[PDB]
Amino acid sequence: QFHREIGKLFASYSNKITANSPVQYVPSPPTKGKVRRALSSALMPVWFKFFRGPLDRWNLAVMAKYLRDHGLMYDDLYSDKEPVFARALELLPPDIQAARFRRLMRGTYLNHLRLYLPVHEQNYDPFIPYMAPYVEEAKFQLQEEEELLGYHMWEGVWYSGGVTGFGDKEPGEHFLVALPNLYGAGGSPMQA
Amino acid sequence: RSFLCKWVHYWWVSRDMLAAGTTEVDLRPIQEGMTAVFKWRGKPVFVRH
Amino acid sequence: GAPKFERKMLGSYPVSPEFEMVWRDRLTAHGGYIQQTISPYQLKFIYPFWHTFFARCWCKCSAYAWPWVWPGLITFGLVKKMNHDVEEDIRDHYWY
Amino acid sequence: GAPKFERKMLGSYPVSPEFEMVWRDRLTAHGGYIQQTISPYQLKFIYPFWHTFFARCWCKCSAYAWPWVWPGLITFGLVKKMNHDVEEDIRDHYWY
Amino acid sequence: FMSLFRAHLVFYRCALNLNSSYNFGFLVAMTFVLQIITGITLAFRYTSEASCAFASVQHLVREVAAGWEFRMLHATTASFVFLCILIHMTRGLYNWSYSYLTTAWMSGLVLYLLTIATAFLGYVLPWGQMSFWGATVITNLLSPIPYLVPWLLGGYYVSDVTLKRFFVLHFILPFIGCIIIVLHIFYLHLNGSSNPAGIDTALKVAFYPHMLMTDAKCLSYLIGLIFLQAAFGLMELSHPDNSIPVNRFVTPLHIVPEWYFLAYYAVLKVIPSKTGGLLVFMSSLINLGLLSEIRALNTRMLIRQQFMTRNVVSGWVIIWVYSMIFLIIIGSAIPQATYILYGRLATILYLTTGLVLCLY
Amino acid sequence: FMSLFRAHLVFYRCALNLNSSYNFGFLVAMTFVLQIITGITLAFRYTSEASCAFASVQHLVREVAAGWEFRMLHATTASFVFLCILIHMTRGLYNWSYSYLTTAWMSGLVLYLLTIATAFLGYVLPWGQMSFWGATVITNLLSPIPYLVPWLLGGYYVSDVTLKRFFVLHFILPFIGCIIIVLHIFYLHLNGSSNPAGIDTALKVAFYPHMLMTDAKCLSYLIGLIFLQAAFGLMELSHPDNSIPVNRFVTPLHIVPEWYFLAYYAVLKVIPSKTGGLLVFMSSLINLGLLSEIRALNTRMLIRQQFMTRNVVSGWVIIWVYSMIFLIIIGSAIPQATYILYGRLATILYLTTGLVLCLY
Amino acid sequence: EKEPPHPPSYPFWFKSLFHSHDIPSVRRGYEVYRKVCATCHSMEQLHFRHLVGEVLPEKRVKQIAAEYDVTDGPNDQGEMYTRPGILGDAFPSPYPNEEAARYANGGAYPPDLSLITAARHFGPDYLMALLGGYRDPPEGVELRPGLYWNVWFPGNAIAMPPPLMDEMIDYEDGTPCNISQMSKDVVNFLTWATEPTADERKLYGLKCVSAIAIGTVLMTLWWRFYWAMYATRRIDFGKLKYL
Ligand SMILES: CCCCCCCCCCCCCCCCCC(=O)OC[C@H](COP(=O)([O-])OCC(O)COP(=O)([O-])OC[C@@H](COC(=O)CCCCCCCCCCCCCCCCC)OC(=O)CCCCCCCCCCCCCCCCC)OC(=O)CCCCCCCCCCCCCCCCC
Ligand SMILES: CCCCCCCCCCCCCCCCCC(=O)OC[C@H](COP(=O)([O-])OCC(O)COP(=O)([O-])OC[C@@H](COC(=O)CCCCCCCCCCCCCCCCC)OC(=O)CCCCCCCCCCCCCCCCC)OC(=O)CCCCCCCCCCCCCCCCC
Ligand SMILES: CCCCCCCCCCCCCCCCCC(=O)OC[C@H](COP(=O)([O-])OCC(O)COP(=O)([O-])OC[C@@H](COC(=O)CCCCCCCCCCCCCCCCC)OC(=O)CCCCCCCCCCCCCCCCC)OC(=O)CCCCCCCCCCCCCCCCC
Ligand code: HEC
Ligand code: HEM
Ligand code: HEM
Ligand code: HEM
Ligand code: HEM
Ligand SMILES: COc1cc2[nH]c(C)c(-c3ccc(Oc4ccc(OC(F)(F)F)cc4)cc3)c(=O)c2cc1Cl
Ligand SMILES: COc1cc2[nH]c(C)c(-c3ccc(Oc4ccc(OC(F)(F)F)cc4)cc3)c(=O)c2cc1Cl
Ligand SMILES: O=C1C(O)=C([C@H]2CC[C@H](c3ccc(Cl)cc3)CC2)C(=O)c2ccccc21
Ligand SMILES: O=C1C(O)=C([C@H]2CC[C@H](c3ccc(Cl)cc3)CC2)C(=O)c2ccccc21
Repeated sequence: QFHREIGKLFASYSNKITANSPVQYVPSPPTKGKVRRALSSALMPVWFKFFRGPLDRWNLAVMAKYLRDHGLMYDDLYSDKEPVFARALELLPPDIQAARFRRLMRGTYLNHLRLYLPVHEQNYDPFIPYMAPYVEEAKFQLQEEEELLGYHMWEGVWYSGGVTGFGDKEPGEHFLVALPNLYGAGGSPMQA
Repeated sequence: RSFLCKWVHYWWVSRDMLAAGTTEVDLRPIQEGMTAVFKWRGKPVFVRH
Repeated sequence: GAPKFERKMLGSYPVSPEFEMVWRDRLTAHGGYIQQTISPYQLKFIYPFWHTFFARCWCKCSAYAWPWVWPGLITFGLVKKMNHDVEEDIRDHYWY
Repeated sequence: GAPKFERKMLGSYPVSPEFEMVWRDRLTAHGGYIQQTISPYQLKFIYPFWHTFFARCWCKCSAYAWPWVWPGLITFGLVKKMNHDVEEDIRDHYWY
Repeated sequence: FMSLFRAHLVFYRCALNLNSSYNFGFLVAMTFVLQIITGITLAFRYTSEASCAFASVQHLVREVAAGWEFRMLHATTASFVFLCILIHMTRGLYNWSYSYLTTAWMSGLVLYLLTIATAFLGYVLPWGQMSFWGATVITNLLSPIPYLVPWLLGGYYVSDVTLKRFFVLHFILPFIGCIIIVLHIFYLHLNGSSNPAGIDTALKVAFYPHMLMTDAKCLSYLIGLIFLQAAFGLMELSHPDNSIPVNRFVTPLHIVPEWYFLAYYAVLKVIPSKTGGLLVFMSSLINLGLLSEIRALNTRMLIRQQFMTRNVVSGWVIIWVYSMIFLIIIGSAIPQATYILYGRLATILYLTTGLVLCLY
Repeated sequence: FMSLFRAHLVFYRCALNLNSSYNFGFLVAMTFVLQIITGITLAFRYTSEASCAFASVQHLVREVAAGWEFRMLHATTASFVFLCILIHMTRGLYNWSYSYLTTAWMSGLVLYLLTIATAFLGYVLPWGQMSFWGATVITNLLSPIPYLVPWLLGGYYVSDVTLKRFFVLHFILPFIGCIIIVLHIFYLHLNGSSNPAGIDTALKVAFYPHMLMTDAKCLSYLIGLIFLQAAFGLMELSHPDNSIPVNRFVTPLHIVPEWYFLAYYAVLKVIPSKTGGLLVFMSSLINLGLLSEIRALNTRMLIRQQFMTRNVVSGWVIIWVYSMIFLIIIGSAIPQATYILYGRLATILYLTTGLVLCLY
Repeated sequence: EKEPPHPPSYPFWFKSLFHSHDIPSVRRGYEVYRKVCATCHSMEQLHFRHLVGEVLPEKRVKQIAAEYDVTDGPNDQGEMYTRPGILGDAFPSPYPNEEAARYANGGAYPPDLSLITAARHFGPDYLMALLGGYRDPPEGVELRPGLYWNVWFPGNAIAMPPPLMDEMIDYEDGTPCNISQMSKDVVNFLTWATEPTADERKLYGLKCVSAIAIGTVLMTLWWRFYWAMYATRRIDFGKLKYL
């Protein structure tokens, strides 16, 4: 019985992994092996003074000036085409949300005109992390759904309801389900 | 309009054809009751005695 | 496209087909705003471009200096040195 | 298609696209009805055809006699008479 | 596009009593697709030069693997295209389909015109005697307007230039066909098909299981018959005289177009004035077009039942069919006074019985 | 289909700050439509025979009214097709458009492959020395598999059969192009375009009045420039050596492909193993494909701003562009050790800077 | 192999953007071609039809064509014959096939000149340089018989003998004959013969480009007309500032 035997293989491996579980926080093992840690530690005094130092300083200068020209913050660079950030934006309070909207409007207009702001308008720190408390919550909420619902490749009915059947939940987002109607006036999913 | 005129003109007959020419025929060898046929400007011509 | 919490409408009138793309990309005006526009028949429209020319040109040229020109100069250098190497080769290999 | 007073539905669930044609042609069952069907795996399916052959064939052939055959016979007649006329012409005109 | 596929070819609901006579549309479409495949694979080895086109077609048959098969399938499937179209037209004359399928009927007529044009362009490409002299005749027939004929020819007479542009046009037109077919089906499914009984009924049934199998059955028969005729040659569908190289100064001694063109030919034999000739075609096609709005030509409310079963009066469509067959017969024969006389009789019948369809 | 026209090309709402760099798609589409018109009207007089193709192209120029104009427009618009495509690609490498326009980017790549194939097939049809020997080279390049090359050729060597099928294929491919363009635009408008600033903004504005006029302006410029180069010949875009009839036993003494193929040529000059050659093309195209799912190759959340303005570090796309231009330069020159050495330097740069795009 | 040198740019009248061909030079070049270069080369694409109205008057062109015997047929007996050339005939050629041409020219093939300036780099400047290019061999080089040294031909060794000689031909307008003059005139003639539609092409070009540029100005104005209404817009948040 092939399937039950390979079951046995999988089960024993999982039990090994289970038996080694800690019961409390334990610091992660380093990201680099001891050889590379040694080599980096040896070459630090030259590499950081001549190359890495100036690279990491020039980078922040470039970023800051570009953000100040337009009056953006750093966390204004993230999109809502990203599910986690979409959730984070859903969880925002009114004031932060309104200010973000305003800054994005102004940045669009300024990049259209290609005119610098006066230097007295540029006196602020652009790298404040104002989205962090919300991104962490979004990550939690979207991780639990994977754990509790996404753990298997579920089976569906194909090309029915406007969805392909392989997992989508919004109609006509893929080519083989384009053009839902041939007559009439159509409609929108949001008005069902 | 210039574009359409050029495109129309491009379907017209070429500059090598010209359809010009003339020919002559000797009539000594013909016999009574016979019809001879000749070639002229792309078409056939009958000569009958 | 837009997140589902932005493209949720307040009205309930059916969206006409010719407006599809308009309401797929709906966004909320958080805080509201006020706008003013003048008809283009009552505006100057070639003087505003030249009036702001120097500022715009300074900005554009400043932005492109390091990223586009400096590697360009290096590449031009490399071409000149390649020409040197070739014009020396062609004599070494074939001239007595 | 159907008149608007027939294609008005009782339900209110959104018609899925793959069912478009189904509900454009909706019709009411005035008075209701009862129907029974047997799975084709539990029916004879070549004996019922031959069992009713003679009736079906009588009907079909009866229906087509006058409309198709009688003009056919007249046309066949005309062809035969045309052949007669030609075979007489060809001698009158060219035989001494 | 899958959802549309399911809506129109799987869940679409028909009437229970649709018999074989409603399967011939599908059939003409299939002959179109098939003719397109063989077309494209013939184009890969054809030569569009007046000096050598003929030998180019002979090379396929003689020196190429399976060369003969594609040429003969392409040649024979044309006849089936036209036969299926004529059955398909006559069905809807018989039923008075055009009563409510107005725009579908118009689209149909346009498709038939496209098909005539496509076939005739094809008929010139093998470049034999019949091809050259047929092209000469039809180009002279549309002469009434100055310079249009040398322009469309490309030249003062049928030429290699003419062959080149005929080849390109014959390439292109079928695909325009396909587009118009989509338009056709749009108008059709906007309304819904008619019954043979010409009543409105709620006893509908879905397409996929019941009617799809009948389509498939007829498809088997048609593929069968095409291969039978193609491989063994039972009928002399095409005359032998296209087997002779072209000569620009000598006609062939006997002339017979392809069968689907004979009736037209008959007219050109019997009407004295050439313009009268052309006007007969124009008039008959206009009359067919006029049927699209027959409901307006009278104030009596119309029905689709023509009560032609058991009827000693028969019907105008049947007289039309028999007149057309008679015209094919006369088309085929030599020009002689008696053939012309019965020709004129048949022509008058053919014209009158078309005019009279509007007089309910 | 009018309602769709209005939804997508009139009421569609863009961002206020879309400058000219977002107008080049429209431009490549227009060069496609234009190239199709001139194509079809060239086909009406072209001859697909190895014995006489060359003189067939010369006849258009010498003896046909406006004959020269269509050939030269067709020849010159190809260069603009490729120039506009390269600008259009580099814009989206610069912006990291592929971050969220995943399937659009894939479709783009397929369209570029189609265009390469179409152009190269076209390049053989005038049938000069460069055409014959180019076909020989590229057919030998795809040799690894038995019998595939004599099959695709049709023959043991480049032949009239090869010309016939190249002509038919060059006829067909552009229209497949068009279909894939519709697919492209579907994926695009599913998402919505990016800004030059790479932010999300509500300051949108409709298309018809503002952006349509910019499209029109650039269109005027392009039509201008095409006609300038076509009528006066400012640049030697095409080498003279296709002006010589073919000889099957003698190569031309100096060889230069069309400019849009020179970089590829450079690679074939400098890599020793022929299979290594072919694998470089395959690998680079696979790398470009891999960018479609760059969000998955790392767990840091991604942004579209590459902060390349005022940046002394520049960016990998700029190094890619300069490496590619350097490869074009070396492509053009004779085979000599020093050119090969700097070739290999440039090749390593071109490969590495493509690999490295994934390493954020 | 080596990179060949590049010729100098000569000021031929045509290589300006507003200039046509220079027809007297074309007449003289045609005369040179007939008297000299047509001994071994061919122009299979040219017919006498091409010369009337563009270069020469019709009457003279008919008289030129009459100088040649041209083959035609078959006749009633299926034999071929020769007749005087007519305006509709192509230029004659000195050899019946490439093999005979090679047999007469020590193995090398004299190319057909119907497109010669479009089939070489730098076209007429290259041809002008080539006709000047014959010189004695350098130290350390010797060429086998029937081969010549030319400083502009690639690889420097060429099969064509020195081409030109003073007063080897004569002109009807009165111009003096010398190898430089003959070079200029024959290069002019061959450049014309490479594409007789040149002047038509350029004169049409001028109108097209001018009108299109005027277009471009108008469309630029129309585009800015709409740019300005949104470039100058005001948007306020919270309360109204200005009016
Ligand atoms: C037009 C179409 C026609 C209409 C009908 C539709 C046709 C499609 C039928 C074929 C599908 C059969 C397989 C059924 C799977 C069911 C699984 C399930 O429960 O569903 C949920 C499951 C998704 O749920 P989920 O797991 O929650 O989603 C998370 C993600 O999947 C992410 O998960 P992850 O990241 O955790 O990774 C998971 C991944 C882990 O595995 C890997 O990633 C392995 C990677 C190794 C690399 C090797 C390549 C692997 C792909 C194999 C391809 C071979 C097939 C082709 C064979 C050709 C034979 C000639 O798992 C798999 O890859 C397992 C599934 C792989 C199957 C793919 C091939 C199936 C085809 C079998 C029939 C072949 C005949 C074709 C004939 C020729 C014509 C095509 O479904 C899938 O994953 C779908 C898999 C199948 C692909 C989609 C079908 C295509 C539809 C579009 C049509 C395109 C046609 C283009 C032609 C156009 C013509 C004009
Ligand atoms: C059987 C018919 C076959 C039709 C074929 C048509 C031609 C197709 C050509 C293209 C190819 C397509 C392929 C598919 C064809 C269709 C297949 C099919 O499914 O047929 C269904 C067909 C009928 O199905 P259905 O459900 O009754 O159809 C509904 C009805 O139409 C009833 O519909 P409705 O009641 O709703 O009426 C609507 C109306 C709608 O109107 C129409 O559709 C009218 C259309 C008329 C045609 C108009 C266009 C004409 C254009 C000109 C064409 C010129 C061609 C020239 C050809 C010349 C050839 C020489 O239709 C009618 O009114 C039709 C009735 C017409 C009655 C005519 C009566 C004529 C009597 C003649 C008597 C002759 C006596 C001769 C005596 C001689 C004595 C010496 O049934 C069968 O065929 C059954 C299968 C039989 C298989 C037998 C196989 C035997 C093999 C034996 C082998 C032996 C070997 C021996 C070896 C021995 C070794 C030792
Ligand atoms: C002016 C530009 C023109 C572009 C043309 C492109 C080529 C087109 C070819 C195909 C044909 C298409 C036709 C339409 C073209 C577009 C037309 C248009 O609307 O242009 C808008 C253009 C720019 O508009 P925009 O809104 O600023 O555009 C946004 C920007 O791109 C800013 O966008 P962003 O900020 O969002 O950035 C996004 C990013 C996105 O990334 C990209 O798009 C990158 C694309 C790069 C190209 C990649 C592909 C390359 C493939 C290889 C190609 C090889 C070709 C080889 C050719 C060889 C030729 C020899 O773009 C960039 O980063 C671009 C910045 C690049 C900076 C490079 C700096 C280089 C400095 C060079 C200095 C040289 C000094 C030499 C000193 C010599 C001393 C001896 O504006 C104009 O052209 C204004 C009109 C000017 C008209 C002047 C007419 C004067 C006529 C005078 C006649 C005189 C007659 C005298 C007679 C006298 C009688 C006495
Ligand atoms: C027979 C004596 C010839 C006369 C008279 C002319 N040409 Fe010729 N030409 C001849 C030969 C045998 C060759 C082959 C040279 C070789 O190396 O194979 C040529 C070649 C040319 C070329 C080709 C130059 C190149 O770079 O390939 C040209 C452009 C050319 N000839 C021009 C030319 C002109 C203008 C003449 C009249 C002044 C002329 N030739 C006369 C044989 C003979
Ligand atoms: C409805 C579709 C079509 C019809 C009705 C049709 C009809 C015909 C006909 C009647 C012939 C005459 C063949 C002969 O006399 O032997 C022919 C020949 C030909 N057709 Fe078509 N055709 C169609 C589609 C196509 C297509 C799509 C192509 C190419 C893309 C094509 C290419 C050709 C060629 C090359 C020939 C020449 C055959 C030969 O020379 O032997 N056809 N066609
Ligand atoms: C390429 C040519 C054609 C194709 C592919 C085609 C296809 C079809 C198809 C698939 C159908 C539905 C099923 C069927 O009836 O078989 C149909 C129905 C119909 N067609 Fe056609 N057809 C063509 C030509 C024509 C022509 C020439 C006419 C009229 C002159 C016509 C008129 C009609 C009508 C009236 C119907 C519906 C009849 C009814 O519902 O009662 N079609 N066609
Ligand atoms: C994106 C679309 C197209 C591109 C990029 C393209 C490209 C080219 C190129 C580069 C040439 C070489 C011309 C020369 O070297 O002088 C050519 C020639 C040609 N093309 Fe296309 N083409 C396209 C579409 C078409 C279409 C749609 C057709 C016909 C339906 C066509 C028919 C021809 C013909 C007949 C030639 C021969 C030109 C000659 O012999 O002088 N092309 N094409
Ligand atoms: C025939 C070839 C092509 C046509 C007709 C075409 C057409 C278009 C059009 C009309 C647009 C929207 C307006 C614009 O961006 O100009 C667009 C956007 C786009 N195209 Fe193409 N394109 C072609 C080739 C390509 C290629 C080769 C690629 C990538 C390798 C590509 C990738 C993209 C992307 C990423 C966008 C959207 C960028 C953004 O929204 O930020 N396309 N294309
Ligand atoms: C016996 O009774 C019937 C038979 C019938 N058979 C068929 C084949 C159809 C049909 C045809 C096409 C179609 O959609 C298409 C349009 C155009 C295309 O394009 C092209 F060119 F055909 F491929 C393809 C596909 C959808 C449906 C019918 O409606 C139909 C109706 C009745 Cl009452
Ligand atoms: C400057 O910024 C932009 C410029 C833009 N320009 C254009 C031209 C479009 C566009 C293209 C095609 C289209 O629909 C069509 C698809 C395919 C067809 O088929 C074919 F082959 F092109 F004709 C035709 C039509 C609808 C819209 C854009 O979206 C667009 C978007 C932005 Cl942001
Ligand atoms: O005399 C004719 C002749 O009259 C036609 C005719 C047949 C009908 C055709 C036709 C008429 C009307 C339409 Cl809508 C379509 C085709 C036109 C050519 C031929 O096909 C033909 C072929 C070869 C030699 C001679 C002849
Ligand atoms: O030696 C070559 C050569 O190497 C190519 C090459 C150029 C690159 C081409 C190419 C490479 C890759 C792609 Cl994806 C597309 C085209 C293939 C032919 C030519 O085009 C050529 C033309 C005429 C004579 C010789 C030659």
